[PDB]
Amino acid sequence: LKAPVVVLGAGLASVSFVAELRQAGYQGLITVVGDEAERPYDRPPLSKDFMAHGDAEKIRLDCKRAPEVEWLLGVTAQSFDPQAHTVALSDGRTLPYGTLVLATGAAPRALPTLQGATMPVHTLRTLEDARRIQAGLRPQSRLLIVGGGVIGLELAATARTAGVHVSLVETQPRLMSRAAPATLADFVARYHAAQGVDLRFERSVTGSVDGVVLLDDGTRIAADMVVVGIGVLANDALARAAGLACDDGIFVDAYGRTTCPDVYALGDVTRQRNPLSGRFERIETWSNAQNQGIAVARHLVDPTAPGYAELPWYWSDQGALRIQVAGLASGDEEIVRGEVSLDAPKFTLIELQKGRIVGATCVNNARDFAPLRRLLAVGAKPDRAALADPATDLRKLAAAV
Amino acid sequence: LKAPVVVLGAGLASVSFVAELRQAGYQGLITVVGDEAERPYDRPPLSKDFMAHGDAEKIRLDCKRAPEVEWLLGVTAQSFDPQAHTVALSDGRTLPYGTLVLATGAAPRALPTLQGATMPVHTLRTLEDARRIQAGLRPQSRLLIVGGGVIGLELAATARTAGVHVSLVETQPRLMSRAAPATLADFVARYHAAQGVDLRFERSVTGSVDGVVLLDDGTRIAADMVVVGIGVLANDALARAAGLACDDGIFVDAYGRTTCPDVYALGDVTRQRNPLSGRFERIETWSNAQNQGIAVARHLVDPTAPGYAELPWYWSDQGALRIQVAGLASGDEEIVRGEVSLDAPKFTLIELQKGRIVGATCVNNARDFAPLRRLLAVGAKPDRAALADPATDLRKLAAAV
Ligand SMILES: Cc1cc2nc3c(=O)[nH]c(=O)nc-3n(C[C@H](O)[C@H](O)[C@H](O)COP(=O)(O)OP(=O)(O)OC[C@H]3O[C@@H](n4cnc5c(N)ncnc54)[C@H](O)[C@@H]3O)c2cc1C
Ligand SMILES: Cc1cc2nc3c(=O)[nH]c(=O)nc-3n(C[C@H](O)[C@H](O)[C@H](O)COP(=O)(O)OP(=O)(O)OC[C@H]3O[C@@H](n4cnc5c(N)ncnc54)[C@H](O)[C@@H]3O)c2cc1C
Repeated sequence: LKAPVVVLGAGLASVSFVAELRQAGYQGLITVVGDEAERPYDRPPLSKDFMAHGDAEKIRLDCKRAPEVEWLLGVTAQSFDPQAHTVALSDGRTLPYGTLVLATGAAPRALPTLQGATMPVHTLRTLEDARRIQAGLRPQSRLLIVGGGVIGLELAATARTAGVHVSLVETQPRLMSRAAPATLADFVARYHAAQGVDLRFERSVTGSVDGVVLLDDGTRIAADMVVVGIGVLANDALARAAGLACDDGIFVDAYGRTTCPDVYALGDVTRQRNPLSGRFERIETWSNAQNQGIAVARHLVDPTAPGYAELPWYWSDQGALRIQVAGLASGDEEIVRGEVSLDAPKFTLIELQKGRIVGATCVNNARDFAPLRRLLAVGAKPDRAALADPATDLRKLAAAV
Repeated sequence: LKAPVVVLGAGLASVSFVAELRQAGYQGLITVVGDEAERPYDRPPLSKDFMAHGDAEKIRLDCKRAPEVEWLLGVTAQSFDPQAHTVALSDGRTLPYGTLVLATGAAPRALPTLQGATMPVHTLRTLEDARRIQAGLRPQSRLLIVGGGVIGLELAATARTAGVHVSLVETQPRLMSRAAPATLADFVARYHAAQGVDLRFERSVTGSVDGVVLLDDGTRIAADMVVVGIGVLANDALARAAGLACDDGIFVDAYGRTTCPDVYALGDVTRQRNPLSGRFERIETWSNAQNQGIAVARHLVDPTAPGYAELPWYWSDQGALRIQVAGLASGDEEIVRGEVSLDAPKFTLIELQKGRIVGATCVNNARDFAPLRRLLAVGAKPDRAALADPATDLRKLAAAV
């Protein structure tokens, strides 16, 4: 930890990192460069309460645990020279650094087939995006969502509540193909279908002509607006240009170190080890952005602290469904607690591999999720009969370990 | 480049690296730790002339361009402490380092289904392996090879020349699935089949009982010996334990830097950017081991030197077939020069992507390979008609650029 600290990006990962630096006891200079001209804010409300209600002052990140930080908002870092230890800014200034931290996140993938479209086509990542989409979410208007990931599905629910007609096109045979158990994805499709979402599986966009979207089965979908949510790509251009190892994401170890000395990276921009799978992965979760930012800061200030070690997990709020998912989507066995039903949805899934818990899902069952994450963290091997039995208290089981 | 230099592993990558350090002008200490108790040697002859003729003194690497190096042969590096800058050795000694270089290569993957086998099962990576296999390559004996990669196929040819009966089992529908054009792989299968190799495609080993190998189609193969060649796994255990980013291979940038300061890696142990695909890959080629070792050394001594930038390529000598392959296995177009025929095999393949050469293959046409690699390196876009036309001289075409 060499002063001064410069952080590129002013999202959740950055805010979490800088607050932890200060809390851990680092009092040297911190400067954060943020390309969006916005008070740092949280993104999940953009598909939900902000989309529905439009108050950005409800979604700002709390920066008060990060005192004495200069936030350069509306400024783009254009390059860094890792030999000179400088960052070149879009406003013509240069920042010196002792330690450089890349927290630049990821940007929505565009749809190459809609590149020359004339009808409104948006992605949903920023406050600017959300405002632009909202301005067109008229009751009885027709929205097409491309991509059946959590963001698209969150938007689908919000749009339906607002009285917007929703069609959704997914290239895969299922929704949430990235990190959701099949049982969950199947149920989620049944739910959205029941709420009026027109789901198209195993279809891809091939183009558009004058307010109509074209599919690879040779059919058409009319829409007033398309929102594209087919995933993100790491914002790793500065790292690539400066000679760091990256591949749609900057490779980091558990300390957040890149291949370039004095340069760290954290959050959505990173490709990191998933301890459960043992493989490198770009983890895109809110929990990772916060916790990885915190762990990297803690170890920078206190080198005796352990590296980042958390197992991945996320939530997704989709209308009546409060979904929580931890760990791996599958193992050699899935245990189901409760009925899987559209009538008052409430259930839990537990994924086991050789007797060990490797993943869990809770739908409208937050109470069970925390204990399951604890059991997951220690690689617990509980009695499978007990895991299935509705009389079992999971909090009691997690406490017994 | 901080002295002293310690290199772990004494294979081709290591030898190439240390020779380049000396040639580039570094005269500080160099110590190489090599777990095999063997004068450093080259591996390709192990499937060919060494297997056939058995003289290890024909296959030693020339270390004379690496004067004043202490080679600790028959010694295993057990751990390194990247804070203390020390390496712990199996003989009880500790080495200090200014710069640590991990050149530990990769080890054959074992077949989990043959783990408890009673019949002879070998892999082919080391001189010890090759000697052990040779001692059983009796004329008219029955060899089963698992895996249709270049090493297995090289061994298949050598065994057939020696009068050994050869069966080969491949899980994929084709041979050389890793980095060979389909046209090449198809031809290679026809060739080996014509030489008496019993090829089994889309079959996997499920086990063995008393000198018989069992397959997943529910059938049996009797063999006097099994040689397993289903790929390798990076020898990255020391890196993993020391906190470096790795995923079946140590992630490095074009300077050979790992995520740990003062620790570099090169050769088969590394996962690195393939500039053609733009993706990270563990490149397993002889050319990579040598050239990446050389490039990393050059840049350590002269930081103004460029990073490693070579495009991947390999050869494979399979009986009558002298195969050379560069770049990507496919593009949007393949051009074929010559007839593809078992009668005096001689042909060239050129892979193009949007008019640009992205790959080439030569079979018994070494003359054409060097020019094609030059055209590949610059991303040349030659006339497709000219590329097809047998009157075209490729050396003249590469010279014109
Ligand atoms: C609509 C939406 C809904 C979501 N809902 C959920 C959910 O239900 N569950 C869940 O787990 N996650 C949710 N996510 C939250 C998401 O997980 C977090 O926003 C993300 O993980 C935070 O990561 P980050 O801070 O690394 O990146 P970011 O939030 O992307 O921040 C990086 C910042 O750096 C900026 N930047 C990039 N390059 C430069 C440069 N060169 N110079 C200066 N600045 C630069 C970017 O523009 C950006 O502002 C949702 C996200 C969106 C967009
Ligand atoms: C049978 C065979 C045939 C081949 N034919 C071809 C071919 O036709 N075309 C082609 O391109 N390539 C061929 N290859 C050559 C291959 O490409 C090279 O041998 C390889 O790329 C060299 O890489 P390396 O030096 O990084 O690793 P290695 O050669 O594996 O050397 C690493 C050395 O480090 C040692 N080591 C590992 N851990 C430790 C430790 N902790 N302490 C001390 N030492 C350690 C290993 O035991 C090993 O001796 C063939 C290889 C084999 C085995």
